[PDB]
Amino acid sequence: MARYTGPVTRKSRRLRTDLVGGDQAFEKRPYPPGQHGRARIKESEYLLQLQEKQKARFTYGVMEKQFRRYYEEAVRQPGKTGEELLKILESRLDNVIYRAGLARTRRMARQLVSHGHFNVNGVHVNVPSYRVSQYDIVDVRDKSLNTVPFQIARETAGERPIPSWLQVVGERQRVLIHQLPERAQIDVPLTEQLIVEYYSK
Amino acid sequence: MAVKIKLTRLGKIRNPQYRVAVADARTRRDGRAIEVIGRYHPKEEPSLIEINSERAQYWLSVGAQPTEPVLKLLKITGDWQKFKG
Amino acid sequence: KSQQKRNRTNERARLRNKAVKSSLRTAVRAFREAAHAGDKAKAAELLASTNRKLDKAASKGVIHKNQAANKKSALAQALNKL
RNA sequence: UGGAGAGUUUGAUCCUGGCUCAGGACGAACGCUGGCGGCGUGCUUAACACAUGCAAGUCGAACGGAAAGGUCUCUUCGGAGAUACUCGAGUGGCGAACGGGUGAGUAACACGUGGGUGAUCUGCCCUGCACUUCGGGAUAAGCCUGGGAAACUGGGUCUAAUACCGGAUAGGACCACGGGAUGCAUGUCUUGUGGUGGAAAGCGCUUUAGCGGUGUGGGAUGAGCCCGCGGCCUAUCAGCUUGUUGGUGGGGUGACGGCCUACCAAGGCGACGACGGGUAGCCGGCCUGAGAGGGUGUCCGGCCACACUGGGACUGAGAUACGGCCCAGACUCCUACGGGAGGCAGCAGUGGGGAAUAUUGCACAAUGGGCGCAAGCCUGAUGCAGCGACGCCGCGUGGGGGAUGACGGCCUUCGGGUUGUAAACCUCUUUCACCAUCGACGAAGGUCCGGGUUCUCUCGGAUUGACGGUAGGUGGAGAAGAAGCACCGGCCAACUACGUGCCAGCAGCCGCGGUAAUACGUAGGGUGCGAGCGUUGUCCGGAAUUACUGGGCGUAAAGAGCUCGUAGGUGGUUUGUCGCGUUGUUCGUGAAAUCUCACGGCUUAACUGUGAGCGUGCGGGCGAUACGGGCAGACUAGAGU
Repeated sequence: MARYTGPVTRKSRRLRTDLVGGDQAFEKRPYPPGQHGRARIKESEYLLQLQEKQKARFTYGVMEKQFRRYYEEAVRQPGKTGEELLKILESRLDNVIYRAGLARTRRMARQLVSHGHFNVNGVHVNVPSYRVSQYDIVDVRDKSLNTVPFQIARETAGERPIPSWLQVVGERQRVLIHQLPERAQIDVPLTEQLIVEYYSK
Repeated sequence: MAVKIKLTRLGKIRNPQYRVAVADARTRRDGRAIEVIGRYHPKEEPSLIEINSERAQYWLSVGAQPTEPVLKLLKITGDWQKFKG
Repeated sequence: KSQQKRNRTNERARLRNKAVKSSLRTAVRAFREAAHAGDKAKAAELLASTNRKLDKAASKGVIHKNQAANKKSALAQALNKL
């Protein structure tokens, strides 16, 4: 029920891809996760699908117990369950901020949000997982001025193209969601069906 | 054993609401109300009233006896006064 | 506990009630005896006292009047028979 | 917009068919560790016994009355005058039968669902009507007084009343006769005839603002009675039944009723499971499952029963009634030993039991209930708090830079790799902990003010928020201050070595270890989850291995040794019929909460809230009649002669 809080290379290499990166584009290393990772490995649907689930887990930084809640919701909803999962995950506050490029890393984005640097329409929120709907405008905390990661972050906002379903003012960074967060239509770096099937077995 | 109108505390601990209902005095706070006629909240709007104000005249015509706060709600709606008029 | 008044007053109530009831049944016995002997006129007088006794008690709350109805109606019919 | 499988018999294969595992759930115990909040739950075992304190008291606007405080007066100056606000105690009135708890017993009376309830009741509420009068006597209290250790009690004095009692001064209504309108649903409305009763009161006060009081009409509520259908196992229980079965009459009952009861008749149930045994509170619902179904029915909510055990009854509108009596019985206790008292399966608490389940917590603010004109009083229910990661939801336990390929470890073909840019180091931020500080919503009521005669509706102020410095809010300090647990041969993500050497020891199934263990012990590495993680136990599924959906019986276990024939099942062509079944429609029903969906609110979530849906289902009413079914009837091939 809490943050991973550890090195990224252990999972990006385990899943054989740089999930995020950070300041470095990628470690510029091979594909052996650890000690004996250089040896070939036999595959399974369980191994494979599991790895994909982990890719979402660490891409967004959410633990399993909550993920299954989102899964339940997606199953409840009509439409392709995987697509529903991604959209639900896109309503996450930390996700839209990260996609707005207002922090070096996603971890940095979540820390700022978790400490209230980015409030909402009228509340000093501190929830990474808050579901952000249409017209759910982010209010940049007034106390967050005269610090680094909003001015310098604004100056470096170009690193994360603004999702097409929303518009960030920049001048006020009023992350205004216009349409539903159809990330399924944009920048999906992993599978969804394998995960959907995985939680059925 | 006479029919009265009580305010039933329902919901979560510190932000409950009151279901408005006709009930015999010999029932528990959350019994099988004869019929529920609206609701009330003590928070948000000052004395938030959400009353149908349709059957109150009937049940009062039968002789239902409301309690103190119920009288206040009826007066705010004017149903007590309009009924008695 | 300090509610023995409930008991004491129950004693008074039941005492007077059953005393009354015994007196009623006594009168009934006399009426039925009048039916057996055939003294209809006497039975009528006793029926009048019964009317001024039975319902009198019922008005004092001894019964819910159903017993008065069964007794007076049935026995009046019994008297109509004899 | 809703279902996955694998391993596992043989030298090998394929079938059949058993075991096990992989998931989820739990009113959860245990292990290791352990930060916080929010939301919820917390004897599942001995319906075993129990200390403590507390759980139902109220009304002076019913009366008598003055044992207190206080008042006023008196006045001994430390005693009086009930004068009285008040009021011990007391009579009378309400309730005390609700509320709270538990689920032993109960096998269907109950429960659920749905119908009936025409001779079923229904005080306190609303409402129309009428009454709303005349009287007596006693008595508790009090005083004197007896008894006993006490418990507790006798006698004598003394007193009123919305108490008791007797007069009608209602005649709706009760009874009978007769009649009228109108029933088959064992009959409702209404008139006359004869009989025929009942209360009620008076009150204090705002000194008449108010409180009232009686019989009725009908409402409304709640309850009772009966009934269809449905909801465990057992046939290694098949004969059960004279109060049983039926009637007459009578009583009794709120009431029909062998409920009771005199007489008479001889029936009644039953293999479309009698009698009996075992097991069990039932349901909305909880969990599982794709669902059909299964399991379960713990919290919450409704219903039913029980209250040391058993029995019976009163009062009463209404009792099995925890805090009421009486008897019996058990078990504790007291005693002057004579004789008496008690019942936590109510809150908390103790002991016992057991693997195990909480504070002798604060208060009645709101809510809830009762009395009272009201103020006010009570309220261990509800409302708040405390303990356990006891369980759900949610956030942290830092980010950026960061190959030194640090130290170090392990392995090494010992050149090297890996741990690992992770750490160290530079830098920025601080949710939450800590400190300081402001301090809510939840709140309306009560007093008072003004408007308001009384009412009404309202101004302002006061007070009242227990939980409360509450939370929330503001500021400060600095990465400071907070990560562990299980597993790692396969099944099944998850390994290299050391040590070890059929021993020790591991294991859910196959199984490993007989000196080179990827299965044991250790290090290291990795995986999974994460202040939780693992184990055990239990239910479901997976299991189409009880198979309606949805399985089999040539040899896989299974076709009675064969035939007959009863109940039961089933039954050709067909006219017309009934429309029972079924279908369609409509009304009611199917409570709420819970569940689905959609909105909305607690900073999100959980949660709560709104609404719709769901509520698969019954009765009533409405159309058709296909098919089935029944009746009436026909033909003929079926079958038979």
